Amino acid sequence: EFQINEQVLACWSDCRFYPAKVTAVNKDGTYTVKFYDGVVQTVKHIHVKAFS
Amino acid sequence: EFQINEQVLACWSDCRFYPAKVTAVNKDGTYTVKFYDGVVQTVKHIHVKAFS
Repeated sequence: EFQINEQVLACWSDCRFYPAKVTAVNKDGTYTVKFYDGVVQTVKHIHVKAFS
Repeated sequence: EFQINEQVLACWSDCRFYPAKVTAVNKDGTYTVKFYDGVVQTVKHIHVKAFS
């Protein structure tokens, strides 16, 4: 699992991945993440990738 | 623009496209669409593709 303040690739509405910061790790297996533009999204662990 | 009851490809949380039925065309340039499994989503016109 990725941890708070870590960056990941998260999927946006255009079906592309962009870097997002993990702002919360939830016990249900989701993350809250925030894109560079400040847009927040809740996503399942399986739907984010490592950002390197 | 796609019309009601037409099928399109719409993006889901796994960053893949799947066929969805248009159930409403909104004046703000979005569609309500429904995937085969009955999951409903509102999406911008620019974020769906033709399904053929």
